Amino acid sequence: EVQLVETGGGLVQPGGSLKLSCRASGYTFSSFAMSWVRQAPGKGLEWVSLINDRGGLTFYVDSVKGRFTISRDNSKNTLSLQMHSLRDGDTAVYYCATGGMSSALQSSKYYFDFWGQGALVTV
Amino acid sequence: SLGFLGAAGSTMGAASMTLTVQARNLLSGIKQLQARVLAVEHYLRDQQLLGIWGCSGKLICCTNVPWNSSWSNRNLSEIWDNMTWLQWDKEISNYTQIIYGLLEESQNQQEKNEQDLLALD
Amino acid sequence: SLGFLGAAGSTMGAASMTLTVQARNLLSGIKQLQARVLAVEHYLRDQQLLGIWGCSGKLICCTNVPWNSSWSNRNLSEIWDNMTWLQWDKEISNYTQIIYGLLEESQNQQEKNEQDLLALD
Amino acid sequence: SLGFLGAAGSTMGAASMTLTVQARNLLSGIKQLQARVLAVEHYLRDQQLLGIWGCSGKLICCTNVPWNSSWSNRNLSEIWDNMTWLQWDKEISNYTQIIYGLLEESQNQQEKNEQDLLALD
Amino acid sequence: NLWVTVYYGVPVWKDAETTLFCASDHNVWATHACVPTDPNPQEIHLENVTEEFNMWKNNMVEQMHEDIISLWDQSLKPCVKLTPLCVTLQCTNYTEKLRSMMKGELKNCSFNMTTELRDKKQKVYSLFYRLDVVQINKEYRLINCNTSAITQACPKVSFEPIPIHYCAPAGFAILKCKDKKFNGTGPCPSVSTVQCTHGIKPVVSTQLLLNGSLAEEEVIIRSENITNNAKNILVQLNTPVQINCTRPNNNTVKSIRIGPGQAFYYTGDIIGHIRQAHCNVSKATWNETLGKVVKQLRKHFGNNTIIRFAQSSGGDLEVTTHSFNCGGEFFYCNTSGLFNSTWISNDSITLPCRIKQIINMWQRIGQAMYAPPIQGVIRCVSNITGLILTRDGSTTETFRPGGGDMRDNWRSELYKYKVVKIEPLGVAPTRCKRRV
Amino acid sequence: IRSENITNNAKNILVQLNTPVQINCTRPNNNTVKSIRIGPGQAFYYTG
Amino acid sequence: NPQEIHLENVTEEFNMWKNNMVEQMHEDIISLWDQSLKPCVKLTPLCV
Ligand SMILES: *[C@@H]1O[C@H](CO)[C@@H](O[C@@H]2O[C@H](CO)[C@@H](O[C@@H]3O[C@H](CO[C@H]4O[C@H](CO)[C@@H](O)[C@H](O)[C@@H]4O)[C@@H](O)[C@H](O[C@H]4O[C@H](CO)[C@@H](O)[C@H](O)[C@@H]4O[C@H]4O[C@H](CO)[C@@H](O)[C@H](O)[C@@H]4O)[C@@H]3O)[C@H](O)[C@H]2NC(C)=O)[C@H](O)[C@H]1NC(C)=O
Ligand SMILES: *[C@@H]1O[C@H](CO)[C@@H](O[C@@H]2O[C@H](CO)[C@@H](O[C@@H]3O[C@H](CO)[C@@H](O)[C@H](O[C@H]4O[C@H](CO)[C@@H](O)[C@H](O)[C@@H]4O)[C@@H]3O)[C@H](O)[C@H]2NC(C)=O)[C@H](O)[C@H]1NC(C)=O
Ligand SMILES: *[C@@H]1O[C@H](CO)[C@@H](O[C@@H]2O[C@H](CO)[C@@H](O)[C@H](O)[C@H]2NC(C)=O)[C@H](O)[C@H]1NC(C)=O
Ligand SMILES: *[C@@H]1O[C@H](CO)[C@@H](O)[C@H](O)[C@H]1NC(C)=O
Ligand SMILES: *[C@@H]1O[C@H](CO)[C@@H](O)[C@H](O)[C@H]1NC(C)=O
Ligand SMILES: *[C@@H]1O[C@H](CO)[C@@H](O)[C@H](O)[C@H]1NC(C)=O
Ligand SMILES: *[C@@H]1O[C@H](CO)[C@@H](O)[C@H](O)[C@H]1NC(C)=O
Ligand SMILES: *[C@@H]1O[C@H](CO)[C@@H](O)[C@H](O)[C@H]1NC(C)=O
Ligand SMILES: *[C@@H]1O[C@H](CO)[C@@H](O)[C@H](O)[C@H]1NC(C)=O
Ligand SMILES: *[C@@H]1O[C@H](CO)[C@@H](O)[C@H](O)[C@H]1NC(C)=O
Ligand SMILES: *[C@@H]1O[C@H](CO)[C@@H](O)[C@H](O)[C@H]1NC(C)=O
Ligand SMILES: *[C@@H]1O[C@H](CO)[C@@H](O)[C@H](O)[C@H]1NC(C)=O
Ligand SMILES: *[C@@H]1O[C@H](CO)[C@@H](O)[C@H](O)[C@H]1NC(C)=O
Ligand SMILES: *[C@@H]1O[C@H](CO)[C@@H](O)[C@H](O)[C@H]1NC(C)=O
Ligand SMILES: *[C@@H]1O[C@H](CO)[C@@H](O)[C@H](O)[C@H]1NC(C)=O
Ligand SMILES: *[C@@H]1O[C@H](CO)[C@@H](O)[C@H](O)[C@H]1NC(C)=O
Ligand SMILES: *[C@@H]1O[C@H](CO)[C@@H](O)[C@H](O)[C@H]1NC(C)=O
Ligand SMILES: *[C@@H]1O[C@H](CO)[C@@H](O)[C@H](O)[C@H]1NC(C)=O
Ligand SMILES: *[C@@H]1O[C@H](CO)[C@@H](O)[C@H](O)[C@H]1NC(C)=O
Ligand SMILES: *[C@@H]1O[C@H](CO)[C@@H](O)[C@H](O)[C@H]1NC(C)=O
Ligand SMILES: *[C@@H]1O[C@H](CO)[C@@H](O)[C@H](O)[C@H]1NC(C)=O
Ligand SMILES: *[C@@H]1O[C@H](CO)[C@@H](O)[C@H](O)[C@H]1NC(C)=O
Ligand SMILES: *[C@@H]1O[C@H](CO)[C@@H](O)[C@H](O)[C@H]1NC(C)=O
Ligand SMILES: *[C@@H]1O[C@H](CO)[C@@H](O)[C@H](O)[C@H]1NC(C)=O
Repeated sequence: EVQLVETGGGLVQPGGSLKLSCRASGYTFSSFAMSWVRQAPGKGLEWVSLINDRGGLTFYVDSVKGRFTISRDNSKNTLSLQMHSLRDGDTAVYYCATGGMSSALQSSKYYFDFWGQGALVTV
Repeated sequence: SLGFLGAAGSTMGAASMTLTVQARNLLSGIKQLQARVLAVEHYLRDQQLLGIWGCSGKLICCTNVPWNSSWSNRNLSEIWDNMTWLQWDKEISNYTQIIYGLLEESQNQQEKNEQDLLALD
Repeated sequence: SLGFLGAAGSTMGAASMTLTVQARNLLSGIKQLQARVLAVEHYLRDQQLLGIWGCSGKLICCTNVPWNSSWSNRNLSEIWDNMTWLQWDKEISNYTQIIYGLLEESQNQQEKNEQDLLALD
Repeated sequence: SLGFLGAAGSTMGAASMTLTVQARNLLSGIKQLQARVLAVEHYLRDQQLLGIWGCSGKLICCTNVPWNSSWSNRNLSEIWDNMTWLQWDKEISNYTQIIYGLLEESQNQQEKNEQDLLALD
Repeated sequence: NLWVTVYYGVPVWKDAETTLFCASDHNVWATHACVPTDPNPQEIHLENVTEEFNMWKNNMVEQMHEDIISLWDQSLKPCVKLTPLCVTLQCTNYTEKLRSMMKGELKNCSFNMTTELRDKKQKVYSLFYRLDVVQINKEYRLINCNTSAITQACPKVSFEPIPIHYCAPAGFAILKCKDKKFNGTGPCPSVSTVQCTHGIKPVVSTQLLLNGSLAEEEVIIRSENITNNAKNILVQLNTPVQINCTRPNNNTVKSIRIGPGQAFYYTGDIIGHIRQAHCNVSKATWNETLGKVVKQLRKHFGNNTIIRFAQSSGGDLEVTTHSFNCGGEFFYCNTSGLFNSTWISNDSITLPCRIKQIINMWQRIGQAMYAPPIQGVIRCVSNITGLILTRDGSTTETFRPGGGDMRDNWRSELYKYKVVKIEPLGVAPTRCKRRV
Repeated sequence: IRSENITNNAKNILVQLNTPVQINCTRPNNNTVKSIRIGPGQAFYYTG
Repeated sequence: NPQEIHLENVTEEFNMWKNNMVEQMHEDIISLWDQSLKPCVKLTPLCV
């Protein structure tokens, strides 16, 4: 029942700015924390960013801490990642997923229970 | 020291150096009891309000609510050097409750956010 | 906003979003003065209790006392999503003083520990 | 536990471990009301004084004001192990207001310093 | 795994008994001492709160009782004390030619009354109701001389029952049941929170409840037990029954000074014919009212039975008759025309009413009030909104008018409210650990 | 024996005993009491 | 040792005709006066 659909650009020259938006359905969007996980075509999975359910708190992997912004709009059920600088090493398939955190009064997560199809971003 | 309210005619910047003078003087048969009880209620209402905003232990409490300009379009020199607190209180009267509401909302998010940050092993 | 006690029938999680509303309504001849003084004494006794626990400026305060299961063996979903605060109050009533005692002891240890750390050059 | 004031004859060090016992006991027809109000006024004046010093939430609060020796030339063991708090209060009575004045100035400077540090982008 | 988290501002409460303060937007009830009301009061519906109410253990009724007694006594203290009235009276029947029900009522009594100067006396003629004058073996005395002095009510202070609101102090709240079928006790699933109650008119009456507030949908019968016939049964009506009652005599009031600044008021004479005071309740409306009451009683006592209404049993006039204030005058209406029927499985009812000027109110002994006369004809129109019934100690049940414990009238009006103490603190397990 | 001064004869001396001394005291007369009303609700009591 | 603190740059609007200190002073004087006369001989026997 749970679906995550990632829509965004697939090509950007180095130094470009792009946005990826993951729209969720089949569950209460505002009840789950969500994150983005990156996988270069020849590499394994890499965690990139994590956002809370409310959106007040954001965390990033050190490699992108000064260049990527994660935000979510809970009324449209949409999680968006805005990338800046977009240096070559960021060419990869990006996936959005639920999980990775809970808001203190919920059972813990620290795992990604639902994954989207992903989107390939070429730098 | 200028004494109780002695800074009332001074600029807001200069007046900010005497906050403890008025704070001390906020606390320091039916009529006697009603007036002193009333003084206590006013003190506690102000302390409760600071508590809600997360300012319970401070006289100068720096918060996370941005200034919206419409409330007052004066720059920092025009406000802190060329005005007294009485003039400011008159100028900002119509926006006082708006600011207070925003202060409450900001602290609520911070407490919830802190609660979540402390839940990360 | 649902107003004072509007969240009383809501779940424990949802009602946590209205903590400031009830706080405001705790402060806001002989009979009237006794009623006003009693309201002040109850407010101050609760604030003193929070102070002893190190929660003097918070509406939501996290502590270092573990939950001992015997007090309530419900999981977080049952407590926060499927119960109200009135039901919880009743469920945890017999253990409230035990918890309060532990909270006092925890803060005392932290104050001593803090005092020692600040003594290290 | 020794109960309220049971530590009065104990050393200052040992007596520092019972601060919550007395703290609970500062708060817990016209005469009854007036005394209840007076107890509230004394409690609030002491809590307000602690707030001025930045100690609003602590029973043991460390400060940044050095001991001037003239106030008392005893060593730490002479004060904390060989004396009671009653003896200390008598010995330090003449300097109590001096110490309080210094504490107020220290906190005022600290608030300005915090205000300036929070203004560095 | 989980840690104790302290919350302040938790929306919970416990049953409590505290002091309430009056609110109100001369009069016996001191709205001057009371506080002005909120012109736009709030009421907060609790969508999922069910709470247990008990109108019979509600301490708001006991406090209202003490406040009404206190305000009554404070009102009478700054008034003329009629110590000079306990004198020998020489009384004759005012009109020996009456052929009406009023024959024997209204005696023309003469007495040597004091004057402003201590050295002088004046001869005073006045009319007293028969109930106020008792023969001393013609020679008569006032009925109160046997037990107490009389404080004269101030003629400038109205007896109109101006609404009084009870408002809780901060830290406490009042819960309103808002349940159209609530019978006065037990769970109420539609509780809303108010800080203060609606205004309550301190209407003083026995047997029948006047004004106050009507039931929204049907007659509601409230009793502590039902089974125990010694308890009063409070019946709240769905529709009001108008009772049009008057004191038709055009009494002319005269006054004299009885001491320095001490003025005494008395009925001087009556202009025109002497007529009996009375109440008028429509027969059709009352019969419908009783029909509703009988079906609601049958729901508790059983069907296929006989419900009988009968006149009240003997006892003090205040209890055996329908006592009430009208215009400041005190009426004691027979009521037997309203409770004279057996219910088995325009054309009004006229009730005689007695007038009494010496009132021994609140069932107390040692205090008395002289109700001064009112010039002219008195007419009141009021709504009957409830009944106080008792049951005889069986196929047939018999119900009679009851009353005399004034707290039950306030129990009827306060059935919707409960006072609770707010407990803003609580603890709960969370995953949030204080950072050490 | 407690006193503000002892030496000053103008002060009272309060003597606290170690053991009590019983004092058996009576009014042996079998007084029969009458009462009258002296005003409206005002009763006066006297020995009859 | 009463204090008075001069406000060097404060100008304020006064209006002695709406000053509520006067109403309290009046009420207090009336109250003192009546309390003073209350515990005194009341000459009702003099009105002869
Ligand atoms: C403090 O201490 C003092 C002593 O220092 C003490 O005083 C004594 O009080 C008692 C009463 O309690 C007095 O007792 C009376 O004594 C006479 C004489 O009794 C002697 O003679 C008879 C002869 O038969 C002997 O049996 C007896 O042992 C003695 O030798 C009696 O006449 C009195 O009796 C009358 O009063 C009694 C009270 O209850 C009645 O029961 C009794 O029937 C008598 O009265 C009735 O009968 C009479 C018949 O004649 C009739 O006339 C009466 O109207 C009535 O109907 C009584 O016992 C004793 O004398 C006192 N002693 C002294 C030295 O004065 C205090 O009592 C004590 N106080 C306290 C508080 O502790
Ligand atoms: C139940 O409620 C009804 C309606 O509220 C109530 O009946 C009303 O009673 C009052 C007081 O008796 C009536 O108002 C009076 O009407 C006459 C008409 O001439 C006026 O003269 C009165 O004012 C004069 O007298 C007062 C005496 O104190 C003075 O204070 C005043 O300054 C004037 O001199 C006064 O307005 C009112 O008319 C009726 N209402 C109707 C519709 O008849 C009834 O009493 C309540 N039930 C009970 C048991 O009290
Ligand atoms: C009310 O009026 C009726 C008469 O209309 C009185 O009823 C009488 O009561 C006495 C006892 O007091 C009985 O012996 C009579 O048989 C009754 N007569 C009727 C016709 O019912 C009644 O007592 C009156 N009540 C008061 C309090 O005055
Ligand atoms: C009043 O204003 C003058 C300048 O006009 C200034 O020098 C003086 O210090 C001010 N007084 C106070 C108390 O601030
Ligand atoms: C400033 O206030 C106005 C209303 O006075 C409001 O429309 C506007 O959004 C506010 N601006 C911000 C940035 O909050
Ligand atoms: C506040 O609003 C009123 C509305 O009449 C206006 O007259 C007044 O000047 C306003 N004050 C400020 C400081 O904006
Ligand atoms: C009451 O419970 C219902 C159950 O569906 C819920 O939708 C509603 O929000 C609750 N009321 C409040 C005030 O939370
Ligand atoms: C938990 O409670 C039990 C009694 O039910 C007690 O024996 C035990 O010591 C408690 N444990 C802790 C860690 O407080
Ligand atoms: C608390 O103790 C009472 C003692 O009678 C008992 O009835 C009640 O069930 C206890 N409550 C809990 C939640 O253990
Ligand atoms: C009193 O002093 C003695 C000295 O040995 C010590 O043992 C004892 O603990 C002291 N009492 C208290 C209450 O500290
Ligand atoms: C200590 O106090 C004396 C006065 O008793 C003063 O002269 C001296 O400066 C003080 N020392 C310090 C370091 O503040
Ligand atoms: C405090 O001052 C008084 C003044 O008479 C003096 O007697 C006393 O010794 C002083 N105490 C100390 C501890 O300096
Ligand atoms: C007044 O009327 C009553 C009616 O019973 C009668 O008994 C009484 O004797 C009459 N009094 C006089 C003085 O005629
Ligand atoms: C008034 O006093 C006179 C004195 O002679 C007496 O005759 C008369 O009966 C008294 N009047 C009344 C009504 O008692
Ligand atoms: C006086 O009061 C008593 C109280 O019991 C009562 O019995 C008696 O009848 C009263 N006197 C008269 C004349 O009614
Ligand atoms: C009111 O209804 C409750 C419902 O439980 C019942 O227990 C109680 O006996 C009823 N009381 C009356 C007087 O009908
Ligand atoms: C009153 O109610 C109780 C239950 O609370 C019941 O046991 C009792 O029988 C009732 N009274 C009578 C007289 O039956
Ligand atoms: C009472 O008097 C009013 C006056 O308007 C009238 O409309 C009404 O019908 C009367 N009611 C009865 C029961 O007589
Ligand atoms: C009472 O009787 C006397 C007898 O002389 C008469 O003058 C007087 O008018 C009567 N009073 C009234 C009010 O009719
Ligand atoms: C009573 O009679 C007098 C005589 O003039 C008259 O003025 C007054 O209006 C009458 N009152 C009534 C209510 O009829
Ligand atoms: C009687 O009840 C009706 C209900 O609508 C109300 O309008 C009317 O004013 C009431 N009458 C009195 C006299 O209170
Ligand atoms: C009590 O004993 C003390 C011991 O110092 C002595 O000074 C004082 O004079 C004594 N007082 C009396 C009244 O004996
Ligand atoms: C009373 O006591 C004082 C000390 O307070 C002492 O000087 C005086 O000598 C005493 N009285 C006499 C008569 O000695
Ligand atoms: C007082 O003396 C009179 C004189 O006749 C007598 O009747 C009365 O009984 C005496 N009183 C007592 C108490 O003996």
